[PDB]
Amino acid sequence: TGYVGLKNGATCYMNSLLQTLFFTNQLRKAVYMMPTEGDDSSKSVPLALQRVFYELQHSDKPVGTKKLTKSFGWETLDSFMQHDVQELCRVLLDNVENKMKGTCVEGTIPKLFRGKMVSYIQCKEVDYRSDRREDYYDIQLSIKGKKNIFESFVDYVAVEQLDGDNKYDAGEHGLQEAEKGVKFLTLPPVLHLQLMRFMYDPQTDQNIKINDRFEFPEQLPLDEFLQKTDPKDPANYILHAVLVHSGDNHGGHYVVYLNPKGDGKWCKFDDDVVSRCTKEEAIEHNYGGCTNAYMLVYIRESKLSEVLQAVTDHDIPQQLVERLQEEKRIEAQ
Amino acid sequence: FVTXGYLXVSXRRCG
Repeated sequence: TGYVGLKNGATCYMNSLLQTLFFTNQLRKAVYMMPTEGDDSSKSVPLALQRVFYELQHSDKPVGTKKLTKSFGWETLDSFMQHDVQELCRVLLDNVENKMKGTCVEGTIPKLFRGKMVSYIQCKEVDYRSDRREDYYDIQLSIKGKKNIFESFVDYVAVEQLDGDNKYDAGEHGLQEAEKGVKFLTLPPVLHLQLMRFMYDPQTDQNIKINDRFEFPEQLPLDEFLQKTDPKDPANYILHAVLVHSGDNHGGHYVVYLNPKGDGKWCKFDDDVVSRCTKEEAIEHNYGGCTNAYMLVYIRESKLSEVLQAVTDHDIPQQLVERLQEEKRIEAQ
Repeated sequence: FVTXGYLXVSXRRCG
């Protein structure tokens, strides 16, 4: 394999997400570049993430996360259970993005993850439209009643009828029939897709998991979902990570399958155990139909070699190396 | 807004 794992607290999906971000090489390098200053890594999320990444890249033994979880404050089962995985992703990404504000690696995070969409609500019978353009760093895909990810995307951009009791509140126009919908303008180099298998059911008053089968491909063409395609850069996406959950409301187990280089050589990361596996273990075996994927990472075929550029010892600033080496000395005696 | 439990759901999806 050539890759090292993470130690297993009740941190659930974190290790899975941490490996996922570590192997986003371009992000890893920018996190290395981010200027930071501190004697303890637990003293900020940027420091702690720099440390975790440094150790994943250099240790031969499983890497600890105590100082990382201390730095962002999620130290109980309940703090992970109250959040979706992208909320933790945002917590880490947003902080690091704001740490890069006015630095040499400024804008790295939106460059890698941010796409553009536009939502609209058009009234049928009156002249009112509420066209709102917004930016995204991840996409929450509905899987209920969807056999595969193409149907998720179809349902995502489907026009919703606001009619009957759903009649749009058009303010001074009163209740109005209208047509809701969203359009993709761009798709980012690195595409985070949550599969919304976990949801609160208000009918039964319970959190539930949907274990139905839901297929996703090695290569994901998304040109059909763009408002305007680019003939020079078809939106073909290459599957990078499959974040997997096993279990029910009484316990569960999280692993991530990752092909770090985007070549197809897949390795399963199960906390401290990292092992080469087959493409079938990574993909089809996680289709479900209680162990299945709840989040995927895809990378644009055209950006693959930039996003997954090698990150050598040379790409880590000496000031950081020295900070981490001093910390390791103080932790050794 | 449930007693946890090992199924994570955002509280922003619980109202």
